[PDB]
Amino acid sequence: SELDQLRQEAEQLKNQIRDARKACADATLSQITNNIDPVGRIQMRTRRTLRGHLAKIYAMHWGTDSRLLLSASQDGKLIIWDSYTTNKVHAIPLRSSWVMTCAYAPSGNYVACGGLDNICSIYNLKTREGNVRVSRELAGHTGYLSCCRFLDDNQIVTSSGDTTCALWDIETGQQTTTFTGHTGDVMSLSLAPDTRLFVSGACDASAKLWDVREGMCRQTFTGHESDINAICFFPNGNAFATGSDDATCRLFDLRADQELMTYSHDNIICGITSVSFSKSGRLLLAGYDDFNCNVWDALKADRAGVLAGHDNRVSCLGVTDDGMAVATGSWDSFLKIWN
Amino acid sequence: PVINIEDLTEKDKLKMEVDQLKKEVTLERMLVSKCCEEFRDYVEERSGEDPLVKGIPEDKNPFKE
Amino acid sequence: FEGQASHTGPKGVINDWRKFKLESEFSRKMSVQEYELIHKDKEDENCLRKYRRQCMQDMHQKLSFGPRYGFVYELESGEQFLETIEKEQKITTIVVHIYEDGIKGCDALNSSLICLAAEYPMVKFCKIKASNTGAGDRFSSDVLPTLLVYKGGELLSNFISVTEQLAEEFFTGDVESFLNEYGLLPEK
Ligand SMILES: C/C=C(\C)CC/C=C(\C)CCC=C(C)C
Repeated sequence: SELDQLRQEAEQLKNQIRDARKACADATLSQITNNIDPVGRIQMRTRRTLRGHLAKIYAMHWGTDSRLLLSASQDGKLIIWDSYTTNKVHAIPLRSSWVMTCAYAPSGNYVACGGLDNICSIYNLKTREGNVRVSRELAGHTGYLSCCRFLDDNQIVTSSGDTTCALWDIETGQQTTTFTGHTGDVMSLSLAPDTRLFVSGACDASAKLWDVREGMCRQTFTGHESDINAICFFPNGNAFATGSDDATCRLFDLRADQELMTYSHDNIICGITSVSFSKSGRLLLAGYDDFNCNVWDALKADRAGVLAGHDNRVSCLGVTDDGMAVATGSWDSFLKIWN
Repeated sequence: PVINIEDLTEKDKLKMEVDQLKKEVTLERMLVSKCCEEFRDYVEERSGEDPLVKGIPEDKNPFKE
Repeated sequence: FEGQASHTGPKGVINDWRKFKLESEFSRKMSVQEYELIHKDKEDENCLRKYRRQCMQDMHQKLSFGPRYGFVYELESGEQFLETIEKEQKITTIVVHIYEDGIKGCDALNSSLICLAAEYPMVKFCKIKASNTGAGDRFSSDVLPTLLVYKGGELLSNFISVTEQLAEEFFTGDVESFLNEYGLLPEK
């Protein structure tokens, strides 16, 4: 029980881990791609404008169909839009205006959200008795709900400011598995394409990969010197991108257990809060704290373009599963579709 | 697994930490260069079809005028 | 801004909540006291409305930079081009129009820009003949009319043959719409 010895062993273990990584850190991604011609200047255009919210958009999430999308706003309303016709499919009054995230079930049957209320509310979209009040309210986290992603109609994972992540059984409202490990507020989480694993970023400058079925942490990635605000899984599931306060996006590979590339530039000083890959994973779009968005070239580590021409109006963003569009939310209540 | 955070002690937190670390030390780590090669290959194979990179012809753009 | 995220995502929500309860009334971001407060304070809907409204206005106001221009400035040499994009406030959007008299669109664009510049005095509109850029033979007739948009030394967008993506007979409003659909123009 001697703490000194325990925390000492921890340090030596961490030391052993860093060296192992260094032994494998023989080259950077940029070198491997120094022969790959840069992508053409990415200049996306606004196609659709979603008008409805009465306040700052906090989060948004695309549906599997790459058409219907959800958007949580400061106005205390969750709206399901039809990106194609800018029409509002569902309008859902929330009990709080402070919503940090909003998930969309891969079946389109359910939608979820959470925030400073510390609860992950779930709503039923397809029903004779349509739901706008609530189906379930997953209460348990002793901290704000930062992020949540559906696994199916009955299971959903949620990250929280209480330093924990957790898998819930919607039908019971009970916390099936609790993922403990981070030493600070978990800011984001992202499911692997096969949903058997998922990674999470926290205010401890570390991203952790967890095995949903086993309920334990597989690997812990480090590199950022500040809180990791956003995290997004790569399409092939062998890696993921992170965004933190130190104004750098990092690409971590599972097998390598370390960062393959870092994305930054001397002019960039704002912390990154949103990160999303394109369909091919060639572009790493990053939304910064200054409401700007940079389209990075995942391969060459250089920025391929600017999303929204630096109009200081990007609070959140997300890419469609078919990679046909990027949706952005803003402090002025409007959302835009780009491609 | 089904752990309630606020109830853990400084000790068993470090215990779970060292346990996790021990497990992490035994990780079969792949060479960075190798991983980068595979990453590049995957991307390159699909980059040419990526709508956001190549652009979407107005003809097939779901978000018409 | 500068530093820790406090405008977007979870942290944005946290800070917004704080400002709300301040205007009307490390590893961890929120204090236990603040947590208890959320689970104890009954937020007045009216104050919520006023807050949401005021917040958007504050941003609207912080992004609205004073009218400093109003005319389409002519760049004689490529040097004047480099100097204008570098020696300029990072918050000021610069729209340069590389042109050549007599070329389809070049003239029409210039005309539209005259009024667009008056409509957006916060944006610096500049024009320069391809022959005056001195960039070898990169800005040619097959590229003209080219419209470059800079901001804080960063090249936001480079539009080749901009007019080909506008109506046969366009006006100021058309260029306005086009640039708005790219988030390249500030607000009025
Ligand atoms: C046509 C323009 C508006 C109705 C207001 C501006 C809309 C937005 C700012 C949506 C947020 C998207 C951006 C990245 C700009």
